[PDB]
Amino acid sequence: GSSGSSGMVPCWNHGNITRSKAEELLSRTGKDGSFLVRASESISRAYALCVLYRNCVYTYRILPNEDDKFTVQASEGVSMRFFTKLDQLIEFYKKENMGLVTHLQYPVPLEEEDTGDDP
Repeated sequence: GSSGSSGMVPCWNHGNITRSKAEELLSRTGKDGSFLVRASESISRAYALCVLYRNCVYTYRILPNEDDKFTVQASEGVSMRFFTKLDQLIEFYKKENMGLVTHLQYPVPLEEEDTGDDP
């Protein structure tokens, strides 16, 4: 029950993680422009985009389309685009005044053990 792809990969695409985690990470940064993605527990075919703002985590469910395309089911059905790739969907939502609470400022890094000796 694993997966993967060949080629460089972003940092905002954490992966299969629990809710507590989604927020946990954001908290660390504490910036009014943090964001991240994860695999929806309920349905794998779908994703979950978390956006921090004014100390509030706004999760966004991404259900697949007839053409296996990832499209945020936020808006009703007028101001919504359709992308086949995940990254291609995120970037697009980099601008403000779209649908999310805040515009993706910096792709919050994963939670890996970092041990730096010298400054």
